[PDB]
Amino acid sequence: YFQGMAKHAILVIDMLNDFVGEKAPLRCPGGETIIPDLQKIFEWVRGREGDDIHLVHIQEAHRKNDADFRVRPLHAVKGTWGSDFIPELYPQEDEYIVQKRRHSGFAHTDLDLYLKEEGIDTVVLTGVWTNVCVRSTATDALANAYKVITLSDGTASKTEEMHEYGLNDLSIFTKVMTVDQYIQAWEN
Amino acid sequence: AKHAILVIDMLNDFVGEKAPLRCPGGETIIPDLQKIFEWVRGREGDDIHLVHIQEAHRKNRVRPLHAVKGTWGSDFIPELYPQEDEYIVQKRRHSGFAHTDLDLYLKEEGIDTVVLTGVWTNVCVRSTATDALANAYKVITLSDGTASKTEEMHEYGLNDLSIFTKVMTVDQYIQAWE
Amino acid sequence: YFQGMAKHAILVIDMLNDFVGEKAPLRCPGGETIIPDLQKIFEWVRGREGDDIHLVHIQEAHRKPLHAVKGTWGSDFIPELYPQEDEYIVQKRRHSGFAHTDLDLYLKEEGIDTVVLTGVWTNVCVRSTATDALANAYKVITLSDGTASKTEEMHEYGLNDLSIFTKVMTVDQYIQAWE
Ligand SMILES: [N+]
Ligand SMILES: [N+]
Ligand SMILES: [N+]
Ligand code: NA
Ligand code: NA
Repeated sequence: YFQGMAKHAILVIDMLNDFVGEKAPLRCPGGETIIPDLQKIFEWVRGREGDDIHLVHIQEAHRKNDADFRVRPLHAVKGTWGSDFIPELYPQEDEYIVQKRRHSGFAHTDLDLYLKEEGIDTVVLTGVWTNVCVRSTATDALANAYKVITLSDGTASKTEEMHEYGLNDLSIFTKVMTVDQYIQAWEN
Repeated sequence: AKHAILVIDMLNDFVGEKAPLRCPGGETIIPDLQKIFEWVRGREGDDIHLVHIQEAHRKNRVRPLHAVKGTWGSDFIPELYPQEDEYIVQKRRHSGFAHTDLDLYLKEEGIDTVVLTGVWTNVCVRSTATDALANAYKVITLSDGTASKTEEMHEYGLNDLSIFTKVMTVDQYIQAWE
Repeated sequence: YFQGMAKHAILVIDMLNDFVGEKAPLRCPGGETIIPDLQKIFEWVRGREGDDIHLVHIQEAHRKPLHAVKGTWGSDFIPELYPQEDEYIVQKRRHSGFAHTDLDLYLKEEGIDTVVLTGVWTNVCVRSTATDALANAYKVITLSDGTASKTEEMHEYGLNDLSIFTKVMTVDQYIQAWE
């Protein structure tokens, strides 16, 4: 996990205008709570010498569909504000961005390809919701022969109950650790 | 309307008293699945297919946490054994879809809905369900057709599945085909 | 193929500024020759009542050996064949329109059973898309005068390979079959 020529990708899953924040139209209540921890990890990674760690930003970007009775769908639509990353956790110029239309960051995307190209062996999961899109991305990373780390305080769900049971499922096949621990692990 | 019922990991390694990697829930559902098998097998026409999915890892001081290809542990339990017309998929990862020909079979057969049974609810069943949806299938989860290591896992497992899946009992599903 | 329940997608492969035109930096000489036929097809489809046929536009969009980088002018579709508002656009980083993209899903969602191929190069990116479409159990039509390659000889042998696994037709023939 940490030694050797280990190369890691931190995936940030759906920290978007639609979902995150008190005023969010599609608000996931858990998300606001993880922002400072995420900011902290962003700063640390950006600070770091070299690139043994990559930040990858994943956004739900559903296709615009005019053939719908409601004024807006209950998901983030591509090209909109809601789809866009929150200013607090906005991507920086060199950072890869992935758009997805299904739960997993992998599904029908170029994430696996990015990961292969960059020689990445471990994915580390952050974002919302821990029990849905986060877990799905993890399952998929595992299925694609990546190692997986879930950051327990880097993830959140609609409810604290969901988050905890999500962590439980994640613990079965991923390594679960806090943000501080992950950082300390690299300090070695 | 055409359906595929996916039966996931009802295998020697996993189900039964003497299974080495016992999932206790699996024994509980066997009668329900048996019901489903007979009903489908006896049904008129091919509106519903039975697809059997078996974990089959590669061989070879490693913790034996998975069913291995060609071993007894990998094989289906007799109670729920496949009949010759029924498609079988071996998988090396959690999902029935991952690195498999499952999607192609569903496309081939013009199946538009998948119905989920087997074990574990929150793991391999969930993963298969997520992939089906990702591939634009409609998804049904059979609540008394699925099980997990613990009842709590199953229960929260259903909770997640209910988010993007239609959850119903076995009788309701059969009943709904009338 | 044109039978009643059929829904079709026409895939337009790589008709981009970098590739098409006398002065394109990565010119494929063939590409300029098919522009009028494709325009005829675009007009016809856009014209048609109903939703039996979709136009899907596919662009190479490599990330930052000369190739078309995403977000550049060169990567953009030529004006002659520019996408209209409701027409799906797929960006790719490898030869096939399928590979690491959301094309299959789009096709799945819309209930399309057949893909019809256009664009360049016949023997490279077009063929690969065609091969993947078949692999994903779509029927495939190739349009012989709706496709082109760097050289005529390449185009011809590409059509030959394509004839092995696809139904090859002219643009006019394809339009007629829907009438
Ligand atoms: N979508
Ligand atoms: N395996
Ligand atoms: N690329
Ligand atoms: Na999953
Ligand atoms: Na090919």
